[PDB]
Order: sequence, then C-alpha cells, then structure tokens
Amino acid sequence: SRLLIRGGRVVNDDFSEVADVLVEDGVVRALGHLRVLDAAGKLVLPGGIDTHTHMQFPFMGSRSIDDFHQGTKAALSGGTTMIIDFAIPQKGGSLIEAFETWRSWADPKVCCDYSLHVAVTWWSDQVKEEMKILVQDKGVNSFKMFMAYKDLYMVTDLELYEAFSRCKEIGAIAQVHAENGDLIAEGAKKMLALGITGPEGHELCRPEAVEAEATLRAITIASAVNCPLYIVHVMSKSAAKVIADARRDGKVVYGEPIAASLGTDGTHYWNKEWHHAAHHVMGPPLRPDPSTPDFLMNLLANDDLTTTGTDNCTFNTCQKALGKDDFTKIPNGVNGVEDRMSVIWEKGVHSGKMDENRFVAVTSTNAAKIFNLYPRKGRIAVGSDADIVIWDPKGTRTISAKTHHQAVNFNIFEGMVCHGVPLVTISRGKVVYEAGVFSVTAGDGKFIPRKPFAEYIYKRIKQRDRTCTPTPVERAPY
Amino acid sequence: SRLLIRGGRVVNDDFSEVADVLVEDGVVRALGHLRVLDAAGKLVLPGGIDTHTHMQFPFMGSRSIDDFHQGTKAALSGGTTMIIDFAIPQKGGSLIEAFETWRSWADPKVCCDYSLHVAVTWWSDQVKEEMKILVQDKGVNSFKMFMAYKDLYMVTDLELYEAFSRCKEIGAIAQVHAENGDLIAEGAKKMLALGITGPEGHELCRPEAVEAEATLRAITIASAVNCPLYIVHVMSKSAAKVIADARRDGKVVYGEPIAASLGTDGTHYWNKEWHHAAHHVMGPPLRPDPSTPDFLMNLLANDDLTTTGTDNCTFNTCQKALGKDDFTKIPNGVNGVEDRMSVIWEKGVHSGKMDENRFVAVTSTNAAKIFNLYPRKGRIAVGSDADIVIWDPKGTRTISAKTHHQAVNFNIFEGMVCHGVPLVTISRGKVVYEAGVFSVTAGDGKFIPRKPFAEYIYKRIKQRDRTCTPTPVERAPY
Amino acid sequence: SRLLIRGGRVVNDDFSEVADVLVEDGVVRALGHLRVLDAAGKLVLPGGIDTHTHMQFPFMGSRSIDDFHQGTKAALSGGTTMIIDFAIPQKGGSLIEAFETWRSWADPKVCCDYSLHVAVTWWSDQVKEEMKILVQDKGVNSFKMFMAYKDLYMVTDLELYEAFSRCKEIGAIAQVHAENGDLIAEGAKKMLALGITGPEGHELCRPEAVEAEATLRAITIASAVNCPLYIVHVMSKSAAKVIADARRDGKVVYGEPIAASLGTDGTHYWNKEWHHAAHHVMGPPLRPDPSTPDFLMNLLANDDLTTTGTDNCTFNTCQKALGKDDFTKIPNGVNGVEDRMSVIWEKGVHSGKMDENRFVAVTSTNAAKIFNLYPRKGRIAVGSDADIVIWDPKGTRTISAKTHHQAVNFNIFEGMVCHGVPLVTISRGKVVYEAGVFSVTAGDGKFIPRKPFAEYIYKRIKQRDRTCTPTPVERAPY
Amino acid sequence: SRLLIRGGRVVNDDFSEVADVLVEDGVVRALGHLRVLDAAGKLVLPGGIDTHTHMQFPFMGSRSIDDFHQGTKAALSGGTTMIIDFAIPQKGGSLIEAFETWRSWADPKVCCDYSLHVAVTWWSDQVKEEMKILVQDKGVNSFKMFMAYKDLYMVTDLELYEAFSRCKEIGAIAQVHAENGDLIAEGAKKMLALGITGPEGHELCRPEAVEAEATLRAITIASAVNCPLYIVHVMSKSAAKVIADARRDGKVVYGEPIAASLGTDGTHYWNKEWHHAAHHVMGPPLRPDPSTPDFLMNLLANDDLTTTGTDNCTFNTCQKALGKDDFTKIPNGVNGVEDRMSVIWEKGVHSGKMDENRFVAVTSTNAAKIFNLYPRKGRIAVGSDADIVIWDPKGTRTISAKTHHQAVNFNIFEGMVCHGVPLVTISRGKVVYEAGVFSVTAGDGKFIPRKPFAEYIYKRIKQRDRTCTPTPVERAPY
Ligand SMILES: [Cl-]
Ligand SMILES: [Cl-]
Ligand SMILES: [Cl-]
Ligand SMILES: [Cl-]
Ligand SMILES: [Zn+2]
Ligand SMILES: [Zn+2]
Ligand SMILES: [Zn+2]
Ligand SMILES: [Zn+2]
Ligand SMILES: [Zn+2]
Ligand SMILES: [Zn+2]
Ligand SMILES: [Zn+2]
Ligand SMILES: [Zn+2]
Repeated sequence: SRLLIRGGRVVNDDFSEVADVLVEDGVVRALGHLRVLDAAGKLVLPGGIDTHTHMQFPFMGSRSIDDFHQGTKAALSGGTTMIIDFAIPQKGGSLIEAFETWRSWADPKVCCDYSLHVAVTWWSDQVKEEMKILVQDKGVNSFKMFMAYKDLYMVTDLELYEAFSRCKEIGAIAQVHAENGDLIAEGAKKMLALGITGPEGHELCRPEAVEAEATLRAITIASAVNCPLYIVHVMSKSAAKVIADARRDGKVVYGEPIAASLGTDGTHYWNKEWHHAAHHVMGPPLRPDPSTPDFLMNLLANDDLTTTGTDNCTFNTCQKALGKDDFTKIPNGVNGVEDRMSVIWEKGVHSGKMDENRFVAVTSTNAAKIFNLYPRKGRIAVGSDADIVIWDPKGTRTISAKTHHQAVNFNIFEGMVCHGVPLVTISRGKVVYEAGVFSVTAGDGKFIPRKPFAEYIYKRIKQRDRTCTPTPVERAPY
Repeated sequence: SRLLIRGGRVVNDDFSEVADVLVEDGVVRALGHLRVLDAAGKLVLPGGIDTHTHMQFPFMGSRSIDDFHQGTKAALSGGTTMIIDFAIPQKGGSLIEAFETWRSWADPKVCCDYSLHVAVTWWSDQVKEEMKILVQDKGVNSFKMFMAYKDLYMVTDLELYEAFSRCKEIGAIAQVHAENGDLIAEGAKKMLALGITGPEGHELCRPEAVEAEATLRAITIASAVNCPLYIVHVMSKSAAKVIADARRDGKVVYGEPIAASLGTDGTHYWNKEWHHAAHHVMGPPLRPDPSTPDFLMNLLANDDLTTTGTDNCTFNTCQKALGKDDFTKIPNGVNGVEDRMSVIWEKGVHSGKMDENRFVAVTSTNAAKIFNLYPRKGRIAVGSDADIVIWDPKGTRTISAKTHHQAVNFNIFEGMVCHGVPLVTISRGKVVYEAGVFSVTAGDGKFIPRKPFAEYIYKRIKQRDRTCTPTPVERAPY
Repeated sequence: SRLLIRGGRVVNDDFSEVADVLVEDGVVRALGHLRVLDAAGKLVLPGGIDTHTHMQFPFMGSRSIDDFHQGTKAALSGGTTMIIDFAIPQKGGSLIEAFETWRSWADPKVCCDYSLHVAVTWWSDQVKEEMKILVQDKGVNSFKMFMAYKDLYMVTDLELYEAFSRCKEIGAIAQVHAENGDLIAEGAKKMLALGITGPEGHELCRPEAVEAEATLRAITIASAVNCPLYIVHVMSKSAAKVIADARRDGKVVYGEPIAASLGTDGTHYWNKEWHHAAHHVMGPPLRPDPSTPDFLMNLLANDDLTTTGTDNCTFNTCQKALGKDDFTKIPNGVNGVEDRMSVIWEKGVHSGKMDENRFVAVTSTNAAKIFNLYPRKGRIAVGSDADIVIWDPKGTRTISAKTHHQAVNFNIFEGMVCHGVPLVTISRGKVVYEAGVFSVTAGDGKFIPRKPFAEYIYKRIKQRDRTCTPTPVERAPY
Repeated sequence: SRLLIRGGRVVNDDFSEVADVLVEDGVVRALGHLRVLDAAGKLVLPGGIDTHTHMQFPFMGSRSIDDFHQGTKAALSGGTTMIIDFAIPQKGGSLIEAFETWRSWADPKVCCDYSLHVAVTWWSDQVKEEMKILVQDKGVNSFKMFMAYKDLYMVTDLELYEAFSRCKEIGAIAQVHAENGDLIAEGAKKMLALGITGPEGHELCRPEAVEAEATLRAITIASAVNCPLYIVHVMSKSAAKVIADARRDGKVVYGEPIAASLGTDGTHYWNKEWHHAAHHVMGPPLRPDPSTPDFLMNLLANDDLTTTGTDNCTFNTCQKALGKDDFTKIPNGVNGVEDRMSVIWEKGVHSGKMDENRFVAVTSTNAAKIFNLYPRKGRIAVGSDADIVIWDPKGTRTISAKTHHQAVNFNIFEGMVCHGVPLVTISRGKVVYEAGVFSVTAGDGKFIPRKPFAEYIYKRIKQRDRTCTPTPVERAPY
C-alpha cells in the first residue's frame, strides 16, 4: 500500500538530487530529504516507456510468441513499466474494430500500464471518420501509416497527404514506417531471381537509400500539410541524417531509434548459420555498417533523435524457419522490450555519450511529452504515477536468451555485458520485480487513454497556421 | 569555304593556348602557331551546346513564340551553336510519331546544328519497344520522364523504375523533371482556395522541399536499377545539395542548372506588376532566396553540377495573360537561349568562381561527353566540327528585350551588364553571326544523331553490373 | 512582502499549465489551482537570464554608458531579471583583483540579481592558482579566453590547451571568443591600406571563415583535453554550423547566439550614414547575409544552439565617433539587454519556430543549468527564487531608442514591432517594473555565487575520464 | 629509337579510343588508326605522376632505404614514370642549398623523370628571397609548409600567412601538412605518461579532429590571402570532408590522398605484433575507421579530392625498431611508390567507382595541370613526352614484400590481389620495364623544371584580385 524509497538519488530528465520517494495508492505523494526500500548509492528513475511493441501479432504466417502477459512481464524485468502497442487492421478492415480486438487481447493479460497506436492501413471517408472517434472516445492520439509493405499496408503519397491532414484536424501525431514499398518489392524479385534466398537478401533488397528516400518524402508531405511527424524504428545513418537536418531546418519531426539499431548491426545477416541471420530480420533491416550503433546513439544524446522503442516482435527459431528458402516468407521482428534500458545505459550512458538525465528523457520522458502522458509518466514528482525503477549503474549484467524473461528462444544482444541493472521495478505503486522474482498477476496493468493536441508538438504547429499561411500580393488586374 | 582564325587564344575544357584555327568544309583541319579573321587578344571557344530548349511548343493553351528558326537565330547571336530540344508526345501518343513531327518542324527551320531528347510520358510494352527503335534507328540516347505535371506527363515510381531499366538496357541516359506532382496539385488547390491567384502562388505551392524530395527519389530509383541519371533545370539550393551529395556517395547522376537559376531569382514573383511576375513562371519555379544564383554557380564551378541549359520556352506578355486570374493557367517557361553564355561568363568567370576552361566544359564540353557528341563538338581540335565563337572577355554588353534577337517581348535578365561578348559565331564552318548581322538561311542547321552507351557515363555503370552484383552466402540448409 | 499571481498560465522549460503563484520573502512558496496581480490570459515565465553583458566597461578609449544601475534597470524593463557580466583583467593584471573591482562597481548599483564570468587574458602559474581561488571562495564556475584581440587579450593554442585543462581540474566551464586574432590584425592592415576606413572594413577584414576556423579550433583543443566548452556571441551560419556538427559528433560544446545576431544583420555596415554603420560594430561582426537571423533562430529552436546573451556593450554616437577615420578605433559593442526577450519572442515564438517552453529554456533555463543556477533560477517552482515576468503574447510593442530604458542613444532593433510585452517584472519577490514605471532602488540586486562541476555539463565529462581513457595493447617486446 | 604501340586502346583523362602510338626520340610523334609492341586488348595510359615521395631522407635518426635509384626503379615496375620529391632544409638552413643537395642525390641515380617541391621550414627575409630564385632560376612552383612537427618544421599562423602571400606573388602553389603541431606534442606526452609506448599511441595522440582542424585553418589562411592551396597526404574522412566543402564554397584548394589511405586503414596499429603496427606509422596516421578507403576513393572519383601521391618514405623493420619503447622515436613513413597504380585500379576502377579516364586524371593528368606539366606529361598526344604504360585491366597481381621491387622488407598492401598489371613501362620513349625485367641505367631519368603561374590554378586567382578586392562606401565625413 505504502512505499518509501530511502536514500536514493532521484533522477529526472531535467535534474537529479538525493531525495526520498513516498508512494501511496499508485501515486508519488511526497518528495524530500508500510515497506521501506534501501536505495542508498542507487538511482531512482521513472519507469521506461517503450513506444513501439507488437505483442502476439498475427503478421506473416503466424503470431509472435511474446504476448501481452509475458511481453509485459519481460518489460518489467528490464525496467520498462509501460508499452505502447499497435492496433493493426487489414485493408478494408475497421480501425475501431482492430482497437477493440487489441484491447481484449491486452486488458486481461498486461502486467504493466499500456496504451495503443492505431494503424491507418487504407483510406476512405469511413477511415477518416473512425480516426475522429478513436481520438474523442477511445483515447488515441497517434496513427501509423505505411510506406512499405505493398499490397498489405502500403499507402500512396496522396493517401499520406490525406492521412496527415486528418491527423492535424483531430490533434493526433502521424507515425510513418519510412521505406519505399515499390523498391522493396522489385528488389526482392531481383534477389530471388539471382538465387539469394537467405536473410542477406532481405537487407540487400532494401539498402538504406530506400529508407532515407521515404523518410524525406514523409517529412516533405508532412511539412506541406503542417502535420507533426514521428518516424518509427530508425535503422540507418542516412535516415537519421535526414531527420536531423529536417529538424535543423525547423520541421516538426521526431525520430525513434530502437534497441536493435543502438545495440547491434546488420553484419549478422551474413552469418554462416541460417537461424542466426534470420533472427535479425526486420523492417527496415539492421545495417551492415558497424559504426551505425555509435552514430545513432550520438544523435540520440544530442536530441537529433528523441524517443526510444524496440519494435519487439519476437518469433521462435522454428517460427522464423517459415522462410528458410525464401527471405520474404521470414516473419519480421526482433527482441528488445526487456533489454532496451540496459543496452542504452551501456552503449549511451556508461560510454560517456549522454547524462543519466538524458537517458531518462530518452527512455521515458520524451515519449510522455509526445504522446501526451507528461507529467503523469516519465517523471518522479508529486502527483505522477508511481512507475519507478531502482537502478544500479555500478553493477553489471550479461544478456542471454538462456537467462532473459522473454518468450523468444534467441537474443540479438546475446553475450552483451551491460552496466545498469534494475534491482526493483515498481508498477502502479506496487513492487512487481525484485532480484529475478515477480510480484505481478495478469491484468494488473491498465490501459491509459491519451488526449489530442499534445502541447509539446502542437503549440508550434498551431502558430504556423496563424502566421505561416501566405497572403496574396495586392495588384491591379492586368 | 576556308576560314583562318588568326592570333586568337584557343580555349578548350582542359587547356588553352595561343594558336591559329584552319577551318575547311565545316571541320577544323589544322591547329598551330579564303577569309582571315583577326582574333588577336580574343578567345576562340567551342560553340555552346544548350542541352534544354522547347522551341514552338504547344504546351498549355498555346505554342511558344520562339520557333526553330528564330530560336536558333537567337542562339547563334549569343554564342550557342547547338540546341537539344524535346520531342513530347501526349499520354497514349506514339514516341516515334512525336520524334518525326518534331523533326519536320525543325529540319527546314533550324539555323544551327541540333538533336532531340524524347519524353517518356506514359508506360507500356509499346513505349518499351519504341524506345529501342529511337536509339538504333533515329539516333536518340536520352529520354525525359516527368515526376511533375499530374494527368499530363506524370509517371509513378514503378513506371520510373521501369523507364530507367529500359534506358539502361538500350544504352540511353535517363532525364527527369524532379518535382512531386501529387504535392504540386494539392498545393495549387490550397493557394487558389486561399485566393492567391497571382504568380506568387506558383512558387508558394511548390517550395524547394518538393523539388528536393523528387530529386532524391529519382536518384534512389536510378541507383537501385544502376541507370545513369540526369536532372534537368535544377532551380534550388536544396535540390542541388542532394545531387552534390549523391555524386559524393558515388551515384551516377548529373545536374543541369539553367541560365534562369544562375542569373536571376524568384523574388520577382512578388513584383507589383502582374506581367513582370508572370514572365518568371516556370517548373520548377525560380527561388525567393537571393543567394541561389551564387550557390548554384559555385557548385557548377566545382563540378557538383556539370552541364547548362536554358529551358527556353518563351511566351509573349499577352500569351502569358491566359492565367491572369489563375496561376495554373499561365504558360510556363522563360527566356535564356541567347543570353546563357554571357550570363554565365559574367556571373561565373568574371566573378572569379571558374576558369575560362571550366566555362567551356560547362557550356559545351560536358554536354558533348554526356550525350555522346565528344569530341565532334565541345572541342576545337583536328577533326571536330567547326562550331566556333570568337569571344571578347574585356568588352561589356547589356541584355535588353529591346535589343535581343529572341521573339519574346520580355527578358528576365533585363538590364544585366555582362562581360563576354560574341563578336563572331561560326556554325558548320560558316560565319553566321558578326557584329549584329546574320549570315544564315533557314534549314542550314542539321540534325546530328547520337549513339548509345556514352563511355563518359556508361563505362562505370557496366563495371557495376560485373562487380556490384551481390552473390549468395554459402550455407547449409536449415 | 507577499505576492499572489492569479489566473495566469505558468510556463516552464518542460511544461506549462494554468496555476497560481504564491511568492513570499523572495521565494515561490506555493503553486496550485498582501498584493494580488490579475494574470488571466497572460503568461507567467521565469525571469530572463542574460549570459553576456559588459556594463560600464573601459574597453578601447572609453567606457560603455550603460552602467550596472541603468543597465539592470533596462534589463528589468525588458523581462530580464539576471545578468552575468565579465570581469576583464589586463595582461599581467590579477584575476581576483579584477573580480573584486567589478564587484564594487556592481554591488551598490545593480537592480536585479547578477553573477560574474572571469576572463583569462594571460597565462602563468599565478593565473593557474587564481582560477582555483575564484571557484572555491568567490563562486565562479566560468572563464572566458580570447582567440581574438591580438596584444590585448589573445592567447595561443598552447595557452588555450592549458587554460582548458585548468577549467577541467577545478570544475569550471570554458568560454571562448572564437575569432582568429592573427587574421583580424593582418586583415585590418589590408583594409586601411586599401583606404576602407569605414565600418564596412570591420566586417570585411573578419569574414565568417575566420570566426568558423577559431570555433572549430576551440572545439578541437577542448575535445582533446575533455573540457566542456561554451562559445560566446555566435554571429555566423558557418560558426553555428560547426557547433551543431560538433555536438552531433558528441563534443561537449554549447553555443550562445545573441539578440543582435537573431534580430538584425550586417548589411547595416554598408549604410550611407556613418553613425548607423558604426552603431553595429562588434566582435564578431554582424553578417551581411540577410538569412542569418532565420538560420540562427532555427538551430536555437532545435537546441543546436542552447543559450542566449546580448553582449550588451553600448556606446553613444559621439563615443563611437572615436573611430570616424579608422574602423579599428571604433568602440565595439551593441545594445540588447532590454530587447532580448521581445526580439526572441517575435522572431522565434510568434514565427512558429519554437514553443513558449523552448523560449523559457532559451532565455533562462539552459543558462541556469550550464552555470549551475538551476532550479534556483530559470524555473517557477516551490523553492525557486521569485524572478518572474507576467508576459502578454497577444499585445505588440515597438522598439525605439526614443522609448527604451537603455542609456545608449541608438537601437539596432529600431522600428521593430515585437509581440510579447512584459507587463510586470518581479525581482527577488518584489514588483520592480509595471507598465513603464520602476519600483527599484540601487543595490537591491545581489551577487549570487555559483558552484563548480555543474552536473548538466560535467556528469558526462567525468564518465569520459573513466571509460574513454585509452589503454595499452599487450605485446611482447620486440 | 622508334616505338610503335599497335592495336592498343589509348586512354586519356578526357577520352579513350583505339589508336596506334608512334614514339620517336622520347616524344609521341603520331597517333592514328624499329620495335613494334602488340597492345591488342590492352590499355595505353600516360605514365603515373607520383606527387609525393621522400627518397633517401635523413628524417628522425636515420635515412629511408628506398633511394632515388631503387625508388624510381620500383616506381617504373608499378607504372609510375615520374616522381616529385621534397627538398627539406633544417630550421636556419638555406632553401637553395637543400634544393642543390637533393639534386646531386637524385640526378645520377634517378631512372625516371622527376622534379622537386621545396619546403619552407622557417621564415625570414632570406627565405622570402630564396623562394623567388627557386621559381625564376631553378624551376620550382611549389612550396611545402608544416603545421605539424613542433621544433622541427612547424610554423605559426602568421608565418603561414606570410608564406602563402609569397607563394602568391611569385606564382607558386602552397602545399601544407595539415596537423596541429601543438596538440600532437601535448598528446604524445599524455600517451607516454599513460604508458602507451606502442604504435597505437601514435594514432591516439593525433585523432582526425587534429588533422581536420589544421586543414580548415590552412584553407582559411589561404583564402584570406587568395593563395592556391594543396593539402598533402589526406588521411581522414573529416579532413577530406573539409576540403570537399571548401571547394564547394569556391575556395581554391586541392586534396592529395595517398595510396596508403586508399588501400589500407589504421586498425593495423592495434596488431598484436609490434613490427606490423610500426610499419604503418606515418603523419597523419592511418585511420582506425575501416570505411575510410571507401570514402576517400569516392570523393577522389567525384573530384572532391583530385591528385594522388604515396608519401613513400620506407624504413626497414630494424630501422623502425628505433622507437620500440617510444612511439615518437619510430621513423615515420610507409611504402606506396610501386603499388599506387594497381591499388587505385583495384579499389577505384574495378570497383566501379570511377572510369579508366578518371583513373588517368587521378594518377597523372591532374598532377600535371596543377604543377604546370600539362600537356607535356599526363597525356598521350602529339608533342607530349613518351611516358607510357601498357596496362592489362583483365589480369590480376598479388602485392607482396617478397615479390615487389622496393628496398623495404615490408608492404602495407601485403596479400592484396589487384586487377590492372603494368606489362610494359616506357620512360623517355625507351622501354624500361617489361614482364619483371628492367632495361634502365642510373641517371637515365632527368630533372624537369616547372614554370610559375599554372593556368589551371592561377587564372581564377588572378581574376579575384581584379574583382573581389573590396572598395570603400562613399560617405560624408561625420
Ligand atoms: Cl518468467
Ligand atoms: Cl533578328
Ligand atoms: Cl528610466
Ligand atoms: Cl630489382
Ligand atoms: Zn514498422
Ligand atoms: Zn513496428
Ligand atoms: Zn521540365
Ligand atoms: Zn523543360
Ligand atoms: Zn567577446
Ligand atoms: Zn563580450
Ligand atoms: Zn607530410
Ligand atoms: Zn611527406
């Protein structure tokens, strides 16, 4: 019922100090200098917000083995107290129907708080209306549109134009999967026609130019409509370089690198054992440039990239095996939900690239601001939800598929020694993870709704309507 | 019959020296230290090759007043001895039919040598075949595809993919008009709905982001197919910046800035008199950034941009007036064919940005190499065609619509004082322009055919097939 | 004694909400939803922190007319409640002596809170020691070194190396004036030898390449020593572009653009009236590129540049006249202290480039974090000092030397219409400015000391010692 | 006496065609379609010009084992028919004396034609005068200045300013070794104080930021004086990126990457065997970024970098051993003179990055133009010197220290399989290398003098004096 985190160092996005945290009924009630936790010499961080998960997802052939129960269980064991999953309807399928379906899958299963993005996979007047209802009635402020996945989720530039316009009118952010779907389709034919059936052909048919082209296109469509943009799972230096320069030019665009692209690379597609390479297959692919994790982390520290996801969409080895003779038939997706925090602490904080405060912003706070959850989440303050992690920076931890809490039998961070270990995870004011032991039950986590027009992204969009709308030049008629 | 240019300084792309030029039967027969021309203290340059003209073109509502006779007459008066015009078929129209039509318009009219680009305005198996015939039988090695002009010339990314693939197979270069046609259409609705009916709305509906987006897309499609790319009338810093970085990354792409974007800007769209602003309307628009001419010239000097055109598509004031209440109904196109050389000499050579040798490369030689006309044109050497200009760098010249030789009653370089005056223009070994006086008759100029697989662009494309084609990773079956 | 700001919208760096502010004994004591101020429909912002002023400074020939009383009076009338001035010793002069001198000038005069940077104008073991005392005993955490001003303040690269090393050891940030002092000296000879004695020669002898070169050098020296860097009065796109890319590469460097370079340009050096041009003379100069204010503001909004100063160093027209026949004899410095906030609100917030929250960070909060004043200043929170401005974004205001509160008889923002008017300025919990009327007395403002090792800049520097220190490669002896 | 190269494909910088070469008395006398050489299916290229060698150089402790006889013998065996070595005087030593000394070492030894750069290692009025004599009387048009090597060759920014000014007045190009000598000295102390005595400390004390900083500085000093700049042995992406952008901005600067930085990297400094790492030690160091050779080659193909050297300064294993316990005492320098052509053909031409024509420009022609040797060298034309290589692109060749013709017992390209084999090398119209066999004697090669004001670099510098010199703004006296 009551928690007292004592002698710990409370670390937020803006500031850190030595203070004590009094938690009551799921909320931080006090800060200042029946259970007491000794956090001396340790860090008291807001719980991680993973902005990108795909739990139990019927994708291509099958569903991902990490479901909303085990996936959140694994999230909590890693320091992440909130996931934002995607409600994906089929072409011609209802958006509200997909949202309700995804809720019934998650509500009784989830162990930590969660919310939902909704994908606009096709376009009509019916989609246009369903978007407004999801914002007003269901608590949705984000919509994902696909530039990749031809004949599955892909939309044209006109449909991107329309979808962004609608996002603007109803106060939602636009999310885009930036890859040229026409090039990935024609490229995949070429690779198979050349006899490259392995996972290396997956990356080879989608070089980073394809990712970067679509990224700039998304940015250009969004800028022409004055709609705030969010670029999901940024994988390449080129795509990141585009987002960085766009923001430099004053475009309202935000980049989300994932654990995968910050912790490992795409050289693993060329690995001699098929299963190793197949377990790295996702969209966009991991890049065969070993200096990518370094570059992506650098921009993230500098706020050129701002939020962090995992794109967690895990498949077993035998599940991945569905594309053993055809790389297009491999279920796309990798692990990340559990290890995100540690991977970023090790590769980002311990490496000297960013503060502990930047780490908080990058794993929690920036997500809260963008998806309108601040300061309810992403902050340890009076009134905020008690999603708290007691973090030991000094201690080490080895990532292994034999020791992790994910359902997948493979880890892309296998063997990685990470500084920063979550000793205690607190979700909704209740200790749910402590030294390998869970204190959670299914359905304890709750869906939390989000309001439109997030000030962090929309306040400067609204001014642009007022003052960047052009006016005619007064002339005499010819 | 015989010409002896004496005491002149012969300036090529690579080298310049004091030498005498002996011309016989239209060909330079000798170089070394019945008519003799005193070129002492003056420059002997290869005649300009304008890579981009649209003479007597039935565009939107009407035809351009500069036809193949007056347009070439004006070209010769400015130092340009060759034009490469565009054969534009309508959607559903035959390419060979358009080529033959454009030939019958030009052949009896042209005063200087010429050739033709052919536009791929739609896509089928019939277009696919007609492209091969134009290369084998008609002497065409270049095809223009449109990313702009929706419902008129626009093609999709798949059609760009296919059109580039065909250009590669038959040994032709791909030309692209890089502007997002979907954005220009939706943008134009917005401007008129806001009541901006003047020429300023033409630029406002197509900001340089739109040009730059399509440029990168073209480059990305071309790079994925391994097809050499040529970007016509580059207008913006952003689009030029994309081409520069693409070439830096090793992409086979060439940029063609035009006289308009090197000599003037787009601030003139905001001019108080409608006709002034309307006479600057073209696609892409001139940019409202006064530092554009400086930036474009800089890259041109550095070979980031390589060739020069004019996009000469001139309309009278009353012709332009067709869009007096609707900027979309204004015939697009500006002057340039005559003034190109002087504008570039003044803004490029006299300003200290480039050599006289770079000027030759940039107005003649680079065009020859790309369109397979080197060393027949773009060079003063034994065997080369006698397209020669005696050029005075020291003397000045004022550009005015009241004194020029173009049919258009307006000049976008009006009032510009230019160093570099063409004293004598020699076409096909015959003096055709001398101190304001013409010595030409209609049909004197001749169509010159071009062969496929230009070594300058294709030799390194052919190697990429051989060594950049990926190979499978030898693995045991799972 | 007690202030109650009611119905206002409290705007911080991270967040804004409708709340009431209870101020008691100079400190914000409460927040939540004998004098009451109606702030309905208005903004409640933390008072501006100007990071760069030079009040009553005996520079070149004379002293600046804006002294610590009138200068702070003017600061408060503009929304700035704190100034950080510079204690400049002469070559061979004591640093502690200059600090004490500058304190005795300011303490009885200042109307708002203040602190001091100290300049390292020469190097020895005595300077090395005096730096440690200023940090331990005097509350200094910042030192300015000069790359410009030969034979006056300039230090060599070795001395920059040593000065940065000392800043690191004692926990202070290094400030640098980035301009090549050797080039500015040789350049100034050339201009006068050419007969350019006017203010245009001041800019012409120091093109932005000179500023950019020194900026990169400073960054390189600082990076090699692992010392946090601060670049004062950034004036050019090139210098800003260097800082932006440096931070992108993970260098600990911060950029401070000034009101002058955000509100006006350097085209004014070419103005027909001498006094106009002379009143724009400073180091580095304002740039003759009209698009500079736009570019600098853009990066500032994006956090590529982070803090804001004014370099306020104002001279009367007749004072500036000392260099009427020799631009080197013109007292360098321009106005800014009063107008900073409004200039940035108009050019930055109202233009749609940044949030109101970003504006707070950029005029106050980021300064606090860097110079270790957060959250005591730059934030409206329980415990923070009551430096508060009631700000009207809707209302307008014209800047004029005839209506401003600065001692200088000239304003470089003359005629600028600015949105964002300070209705009420609160300093140390006391209303000191209200609708043109002052409620302050001399010496009311107080010097506030700063502690070393500011977590915002040093926490990631300290990690780099631990993990970026190289180790030998274990080898057998040859 | 007479050579007839038959059925070969003559490849120049601008053009290639099937033709026959008639060589008489050391000069190409004819081109068109007692010894005849069958060059069918092979390439006829101009002989390589290596712009950077240091034969038999008393550097640090000893002299390099490759002397002017064996070094040129090795050059010819690789396809290089000309070397341009450096005459390095000591501080206080005469420049003309060093030039004459270097001539007496080379004249009786050299097997191929050569010329000399002269280093300005110190500055006075005596150096100032000696520079003019070397240009007028000795045939020197290039001077190397050092930003690195403190207390040995280093000069200050003022001395760089003066040295560039003199280069301009006498019509010579300025060469600079761009590395911050103050940082390399302080860095080297730090590494040894940390106990890093191996070759890895050589690179670690000079990260590429140091190289890049000095490069930009050199460019800035040169641009302020209007003196043409040449940057020797470019090693890093950063330094190359600076040169590329400088040229893009219109600065007259040329970059010279070397065989070492195009063929290998600096990861070899971390090799477990000391001798391996020591044999890679040079200034600036090879970079620990494996993607460097790729990036440098890319820019070279694009003309961002233009010429090619080797910095050939070879030491035996036991010679290098002088710094076995102190990396500062290792004789700096690596091999390259022989393998340059093949390394560049393999990594540049065969890889599809550049043409065969670009290869000619990059190994020969561009050097000729810059150092005023065109078209006498770098071109196969009537009148040009018969420095010719019959080149087989189809055939392969393995580089090994056991099979090469250099005196050094180590090769940094060891094991590299290279396409492009020199079958026949012709020097001064005489076959000197054929299938492993030499037909040369010592002193056969001859020193060839160079004239000042090379049109390729100076024609646009001279215009800048005329039109970029600022003029006063006409004003009334205040
Ligand atoms: Cl478990
Ligand atoms: Cl006429
Ligand atoms: Cl007053
Ligand atoms: Cl031998
Ligand atoms: Zn996705
Ligand atoms: Zn996803
Ligand atoms: Zn066009
Ligand atoms: Zn056109
Ligand atoms: Zn300063
Ligand atoms: Zn200052
Ligand atoms: Zn060197
Ligand atoms: Zn050298």
